Amino acid sequence: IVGGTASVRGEWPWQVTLHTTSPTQRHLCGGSIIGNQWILTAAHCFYGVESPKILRVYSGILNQSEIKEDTSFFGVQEIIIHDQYKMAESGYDIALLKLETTVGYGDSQRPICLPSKGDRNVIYTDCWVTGWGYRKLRDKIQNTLQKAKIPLVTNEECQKRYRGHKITHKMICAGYREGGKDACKGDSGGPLSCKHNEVWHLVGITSWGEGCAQRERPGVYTNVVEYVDWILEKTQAV
Ligand SMILES: COC(=O)Nc1ccc(-c2cc([C@H](C[C@H]3CCCN(C(C)=O)C3)NC(=O)/C=C/c3cc(Cl)ccc3-n3cnnn3)nnc2Cl)cc1
Repeated sequence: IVGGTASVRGEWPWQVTLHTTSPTQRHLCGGSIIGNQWILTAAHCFYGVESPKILRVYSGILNQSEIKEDTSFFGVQEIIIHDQYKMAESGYDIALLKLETTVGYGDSQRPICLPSKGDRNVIYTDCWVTGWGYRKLRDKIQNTLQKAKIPLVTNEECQKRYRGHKITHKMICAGYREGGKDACKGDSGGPLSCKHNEVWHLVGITSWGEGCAQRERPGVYTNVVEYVDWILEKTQAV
């Protein structure tokens, strides 16, 4: 996160840190708890991930230093990638992780609500991007979960900023015209959380951008409201 501040413990209980154990264990991506055995993340996170057996999901974490050999985690049973996913820049950058065990909800870990299909028209005024990512292009993973309030940007305005790309309605952009606050390397997969009528909604999944927090270069997120039925299809399967 560029131009963000340290989070307080329990501020974002749906945020998880997805680790890989191959070749050595490290933070790979962010993710959001959306159900008791479901993590919603970005499909691009699994480039060269051949098996869910090398994945570890840590919930209820503020600081990466809370994670040692003896810290409990959730194993991943299945990685579900959207069928139309090719690359982050083309959209469909969404995936579900089906956990091996059930998440017990509490003050440190609980699910975030998906946006309402009816709320496709509502304008979110209080949106925050979170993660343990870099605070500039050439940096390292941050120990403390960072947060940054960012304004949403219209599709038309985002399309102007990304000449050469096709900014679809399955993407949602966020950023300041002057830059300074954004997601960066290590934040992808994580949430773009918007508070509307005292309830937080998972409005976006951190996906891509040209550099980090550059002026007139909004961050590009998967527009979660457009995948609610896809999510239900995979999580409510008979
Ligand atoms: C000790 O542990 C560690 O150091 N762990 C560690 C783990 C992963 C990384 C990491 C992650 C990423 C991921 C994609 C990759 C995610 C993992 C899988 N993958 C590939 C290519 O293997 C894609 N992208 C973002 O996080 C956000 C993009 C982004 C998003 C927005 Cl909205 C705006 C601007 C953005 N950006 C523009 N330019 N930069 N950002 N990219 N590079 C690196 Cl090196 C670095 C360190």
